Amino acid sequence: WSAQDKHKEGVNSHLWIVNRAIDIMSRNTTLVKQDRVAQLNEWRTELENGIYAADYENPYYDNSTFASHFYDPDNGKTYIPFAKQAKETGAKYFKLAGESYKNKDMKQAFFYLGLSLHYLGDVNQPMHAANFTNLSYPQGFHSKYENFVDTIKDNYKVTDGNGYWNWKGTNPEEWIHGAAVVAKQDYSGIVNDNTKDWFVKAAVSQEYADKWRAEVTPMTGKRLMDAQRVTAGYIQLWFDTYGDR
Ligand SMILES: [Zn+2]
Ligand SMILES: [Zn+2]
Ligand SMILES: [Zn+2]
Repeated sequence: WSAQDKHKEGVNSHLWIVNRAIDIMSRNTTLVKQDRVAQLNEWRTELENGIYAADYENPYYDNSTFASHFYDPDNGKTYIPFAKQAKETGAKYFKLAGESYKNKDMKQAFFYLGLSLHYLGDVNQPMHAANFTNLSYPQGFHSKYENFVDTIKDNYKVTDGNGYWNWKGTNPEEWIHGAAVVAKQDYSGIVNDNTKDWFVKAAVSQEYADKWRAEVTPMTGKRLMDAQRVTAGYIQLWFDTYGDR
């Protein structure tokens, strides 16, 4: 997903997903300790810096190749042979974040948590779970798609407090892997012969530009909503693990 604005949801789907996930935790009145949301907000600047930094600097964006932002659950690889993938990377910052939290280093903690949330967010994007980059055919579709998502994301907010609590085990990799599995299953709802053909025609036809956007909307809504629920559960897991319990 997009992350073009550091502290604004406008063109930052990653921040939006995290924010909606936190909202889920807030709406939940039976399992969530609200002081957890209080901390996320207290250190929001760092959390957002972490979410944003993933796509703009090393080592996080892998020399502008973003290889660590992809993870195919079937072969466990990213799109570049031998490169680090989203599962191991998301887990990496999840742990570094927890370790800093225990050491009472809150800025360090939430910055790293932000990065981890970013990687978890990416595997919820079908293209990232299928190694479909902006260079994959049709090239350019990846970026155009994620930019489009920003114009409609607000129409798919989860409004209940039902996040996927304890969706997977205690290992963050299980959550990242699990999300990628579901995302990859929805891949054809975004990338198929139709959307490919229409996107190519969108170059010269406004009708086709609207046609591919329309076609991918239903699945986009599904992906966005699941991403919110999974992320909420992931955050809850983080606090349960390192929040002194
Ligand atoms: Zn992204
Ligand atoms: Zn992307
Ligand atoms: Zn990314």
